[PDB]
Amino acid sequence: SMDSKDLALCSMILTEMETHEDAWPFLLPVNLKLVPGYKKVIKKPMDFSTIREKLSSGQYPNLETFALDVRLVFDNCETFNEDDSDIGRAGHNMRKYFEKKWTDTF
Amino acid sequence: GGKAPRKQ
Ligand SMILES: [Zn+2]
Ligand SMILES: [Zn+2]
Repeated sequence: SMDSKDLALCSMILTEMETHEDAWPFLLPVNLKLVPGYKKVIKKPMDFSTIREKLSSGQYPNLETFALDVRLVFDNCETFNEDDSDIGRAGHNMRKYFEKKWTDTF
Repeated sequence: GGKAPRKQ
């Protein structure tokens, strides 16, 4: 129940984020089997391809719900990883990019 | 895989 225009703009932000050089940790779900410990720290895993699926299948009724899942990607990364790492910096850079891109779009 | 866990 996002209209055509909102669906379109969220889809563009997701593609822009997918293209960004700091997007590499977030493209696909964390593999719970080879990151033992992940799931005991992280209550709800989330990544961009799951967001894409949920967007394409009508699971986001409005703009806020979509933004909520995007933030959860970067909150998960910050909870799990040291800030002083390539992955930690990647998360902080993508959050900054997203929030600016969100403000400028809406 | 690219991870830098705070714990462990
Ligand atoms: Zn931070
Ligand atoms: Zn630490």
